[PDB]
Amino acid sequence: GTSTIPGFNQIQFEGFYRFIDQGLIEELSKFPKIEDIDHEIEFQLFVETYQLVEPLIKERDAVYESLTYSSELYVSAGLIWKTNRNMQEQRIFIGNIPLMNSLGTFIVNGIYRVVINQILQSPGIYYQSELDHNGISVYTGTIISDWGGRLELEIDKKARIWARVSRKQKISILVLSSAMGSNLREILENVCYPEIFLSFLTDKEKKKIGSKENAILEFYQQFSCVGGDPIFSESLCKELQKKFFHQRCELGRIGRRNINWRLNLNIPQNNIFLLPRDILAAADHLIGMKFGMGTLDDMNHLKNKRIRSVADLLQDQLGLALARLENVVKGTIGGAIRHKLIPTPQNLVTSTPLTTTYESFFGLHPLSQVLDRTNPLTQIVHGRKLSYRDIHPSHYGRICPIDTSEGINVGLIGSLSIHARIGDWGSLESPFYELVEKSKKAQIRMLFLSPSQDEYYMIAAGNSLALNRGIQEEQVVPARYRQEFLTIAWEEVHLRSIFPFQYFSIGASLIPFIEHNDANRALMSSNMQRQAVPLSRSEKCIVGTGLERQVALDSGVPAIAEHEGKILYTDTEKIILSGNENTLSIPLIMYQRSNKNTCMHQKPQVRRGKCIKKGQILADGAATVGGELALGKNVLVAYMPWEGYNFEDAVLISECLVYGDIYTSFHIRKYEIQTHVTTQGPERITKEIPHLEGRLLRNLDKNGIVMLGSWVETGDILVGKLTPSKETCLKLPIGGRGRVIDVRWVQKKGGSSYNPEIIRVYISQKREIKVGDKVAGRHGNKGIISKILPRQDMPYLQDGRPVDMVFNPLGVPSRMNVGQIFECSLGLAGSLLDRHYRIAPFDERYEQEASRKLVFSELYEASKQTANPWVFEPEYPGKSRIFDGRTGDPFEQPVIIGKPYILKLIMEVWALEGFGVAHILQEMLTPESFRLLVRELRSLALELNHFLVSEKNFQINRKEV
Amino acid sequence: PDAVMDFRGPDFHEPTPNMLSYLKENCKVIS
Amino acid sequence: RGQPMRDGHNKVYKSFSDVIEVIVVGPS
Amino acid sequence: EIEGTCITRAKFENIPHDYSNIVGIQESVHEILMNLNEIVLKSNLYGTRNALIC
Amino acid sequence: EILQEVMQGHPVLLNLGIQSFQPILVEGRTICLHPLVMAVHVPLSLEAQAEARLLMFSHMNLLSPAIGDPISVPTQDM
Amino acid sequence: FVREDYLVRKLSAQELQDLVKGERKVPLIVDFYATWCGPCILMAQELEMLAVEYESNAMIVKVDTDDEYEFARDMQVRGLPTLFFISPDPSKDAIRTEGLIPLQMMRDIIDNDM
Repeated sequence: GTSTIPGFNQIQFEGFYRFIDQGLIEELSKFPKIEDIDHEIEFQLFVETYQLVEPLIKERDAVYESLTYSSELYVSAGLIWKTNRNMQEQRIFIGNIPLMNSLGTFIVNGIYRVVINQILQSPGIYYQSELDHNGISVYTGTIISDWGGRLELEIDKKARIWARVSRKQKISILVLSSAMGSNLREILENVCYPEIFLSFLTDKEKKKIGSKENAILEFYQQFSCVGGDPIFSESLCKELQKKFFHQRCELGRIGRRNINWRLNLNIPQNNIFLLPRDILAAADHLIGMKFGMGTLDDMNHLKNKRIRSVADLLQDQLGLALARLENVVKGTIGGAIRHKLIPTPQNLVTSTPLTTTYESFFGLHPLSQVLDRTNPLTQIVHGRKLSYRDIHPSHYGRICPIDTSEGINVGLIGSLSIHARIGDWGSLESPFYELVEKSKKAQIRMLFLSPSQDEYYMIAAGNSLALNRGIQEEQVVPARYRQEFLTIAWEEVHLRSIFPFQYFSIGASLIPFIEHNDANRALMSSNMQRQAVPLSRSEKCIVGTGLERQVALDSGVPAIAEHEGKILYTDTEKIILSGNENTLSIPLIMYQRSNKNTCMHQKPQVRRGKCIKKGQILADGAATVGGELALGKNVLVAYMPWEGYNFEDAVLISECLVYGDIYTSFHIRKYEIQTHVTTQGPERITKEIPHLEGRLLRNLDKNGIVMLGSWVETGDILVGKLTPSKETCLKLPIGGRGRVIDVRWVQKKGGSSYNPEIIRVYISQKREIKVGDKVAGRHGNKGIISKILPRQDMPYLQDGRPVDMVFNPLGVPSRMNVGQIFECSLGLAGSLLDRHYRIAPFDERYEQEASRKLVFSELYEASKQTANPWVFEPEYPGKSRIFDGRTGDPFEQPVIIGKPYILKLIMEVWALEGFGVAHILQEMLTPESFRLLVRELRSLALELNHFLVSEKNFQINRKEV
Repeated sequence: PDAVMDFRGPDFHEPTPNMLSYLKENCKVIS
Repeated sequence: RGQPMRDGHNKVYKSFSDVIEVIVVGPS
Repeated sequence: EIEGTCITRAKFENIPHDYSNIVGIQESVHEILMNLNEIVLKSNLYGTRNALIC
Repeated sequence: EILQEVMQGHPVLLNLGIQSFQPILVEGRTICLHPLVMAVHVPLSLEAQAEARLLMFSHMNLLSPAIGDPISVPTQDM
Repeated sequence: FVREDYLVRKLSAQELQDLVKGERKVPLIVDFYATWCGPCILMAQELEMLAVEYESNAMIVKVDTDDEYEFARDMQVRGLPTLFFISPDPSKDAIRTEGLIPLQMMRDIIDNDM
């Protein structure tokens, strides 16, 4: 990450390595030794001989059989029976630990899962000051533990300091301090304001403070709010310690560091627990804070936050799982003792505490998410998400300012920047280039800065292409310093931001000419690129940013050589590579369904006799050409209104996109069924289904499952099933026509007399582009196809070629996304010149109007080289007169034409009352709504009777409600 | 337009090892 | 009353008081 | 308004579906159909004709 | 053929967020709306059909109730 | 378990001494480079590909001029990048090339002159 863009999955990869390399020991060493009531039998774990066994199955097997890709944790355990003094040691099998793929994904019950990163408040001390109802400043200081425990302090109106443990519980400072062993004498001496502390000492409080034991009882009375006088006992402290001090006063290493630096204390970094002086120091600054000495904390600063990655969560689950196993053995140890049997260390340990703790974490934890496999981009960006609304200056280079969610979570789910990295205290770090003085070695000038260090460096993003009669060091550039912007000389600059993609996420970094787009359209563009369907034929963009190749490499979608050598054999199914007397066979994915019913398919990118290095590409996956992400197509486009068929975001297209198969995609839908044992018997699969026409059963085989390669339609039975008999067959739903490409059938090998039978049918649909489909560029220009015209009806160019799509030009000025205009012109030049362009964003740093110069010069070269003068018109560059296909007359004004990259994507009652349509409203409401209301009111001993009084004879009728 | 990206070029990070083979190589998983 | 009754899965019981309280353009 | 002539369908002998593979052919069944689709023919007459690859 | 017959003269409600239109059968799979405008309701009773045709149609509601301004003024490309 | 990412070995002058004095059967190709020289980045990728092509039929090594400056000068290195093609036949004289030569030109020297 110092001189290249890091691997996009690096954060997941390092985190899992830390969990295996160090995380296991920290939790396996917290497992208590288990001793019985009589202390006769003692069980212990020899942690130094812990082992991990490679999975017996392969990753593709764990998906085919819906199993879990996992490793076996083995430890040696000793069991001493003092009745016989025999120490028996065996290799105990604690359970399974799910393993992570190189792409940062887990396979749990066959489902690809990704653990996303959480951002949380870091432990430490934070000095706030909130205004009361009268506008009087009140200063508050809160201590946060490693568990999130909050020990709040405050200054009240009478200056009495209270330890607010909850909204209703208040504890005086002196009582809490004395319960921890601090006598009244030292507290006064070591605080800057002893006269303040003595001023609140009531006579009743002094007698209790005088002894440590009585202060503990006083603290318990206030903390528990229980009427009465408790009696000191060892059990009371144990209950008090877990409820309060185990949850709230265990700072940890990060909290101790933050407590020390914030409060200016020289306390060793090894002390992870709260000290009486730390509480006392918080009291001192709180007073000095009220009187103008210092600054208040900013809770939204990233230096006050910390990131919890897959290492933190997987280590918590192991710690939670080891607490269960201890009580599992405690229950089993008592049972063996009650039966006077010698228990084998094995029978004392069952695997479920470790296996079921992880299946339940992956299935239920909100940070464990099913991997989005719509396209290669969705796979790579899912693992870089950050879950918690405003942009903060500390975010720059760490959290993308654009990529956020749309709706109600906006600003609470963000993305990590491309060059970001997680540091040694859960902090996000970003790399900057250091400008060092003359006399220093300075081997590597690229350094990673945490958010705390960022404020105190002068960071410039300008360049040094400016000279006057003076000297270069005196030229001024915009820089960031202390969370603001200045203009300083170059000689005062400490650091330079030099990486082109430093400040943005992956999605924003795929938008060419992004600096010409309003920042709101760049957010909508990131979302649309995540909805792009892989096409049956793939094609590289003419114009890109250059990040497309990195996405292809990190997604895992292509096949990359794990070994150097030469290619000997390629076909549709495999590629054989041999190097250094070692031959490897690499299978190729074919027509495999993804999470969102998209089609994955690999095609070889190498031939026989071609030499390969390790890490080079072998095959192209879906939406990938030549090692580049390829989410769309380059098509001929004109920007003009066309008879209202492109009104607003509507898009008019040519029939050639349909019969050319330009935007045709494959969609594989999986239909499933299971057998269950009802009270009347087991469900059966058979072709012989009574009372059904033979036409529907024509696709079934002898066992009652649809044949391979059949052409099924809506209503056609896929699996014949009988429920003891009533028909419960797997019928194809509406809109599911297609071809059966794979049938799967297996019985789950369980311990019961009946093993459930599971059938899966995979049906492939080839979907061409249609009216109602949605398309989009990369600049937040999204459209819906409203009309498909024959090619002779389309507007056509001065070379006679009709255009493929017609976009509304009125969509650009309102949306302020000028970048699509640059891209379309440059795309046309590239196609005529047989060129592709990969342009890093913010090219204006070189010179004014850099994009205009690049686009116009390339347009002119395309016009000159191909003798196509309409391509570059000196009178109006980028635009040309085009012709109406219906009439042959030219359109009056010149029109921008180009070849952009286009992707294909995956009160009412009041209004009726305002119209006075009483009978329509009655129909749309219909009574069961009111009859059910009466019964619910009856449950509360209320009766609601509806009476009609006749206007004729005044007789009252009780309606039947 | 028909270029094949060379993933061992100077602008690319070092090849990502297989996670299992990496764990076995560093002697944290036993066959 | 204060802290409401909760079940074993840390869920507060609901009483009766809680119970009662695509388009395409056509220009022609 | 100008007419042309080309292959309208293909029948395979021992193929389950058009997305399978054949032992001995580098290309897949689906790739064969695309190669058949790009074959340019000429004829002045109308009617469904049949041709053969053996 | 029957569907075309019974649809004629039978308005439907589309949800000025909710209005009444006379439906016509179109080719394709999408609902087609005129440029100056998903739940579809079919009035059943003759009382409801009268209200839809005579009160909720898009030509007796040309003025907005707020100040009396026209509702369907041409915009954008028009 | 994990294949190494780089085939070309970096040798000291002393190590290269024993390799040339000792008995050799395959052609020996020696690359002089420096990490600060821009063209050496391009040459490093060509020699890695040449190592894959010639698995055991050639031996490709490299020497850093920052570490073995005196040795490079005595070998008549006039600049970078410089390649030496040393035959297994002790009577034949070595071939010194200068500049970013094409991969095919390296193959012709190895096949026809080594």
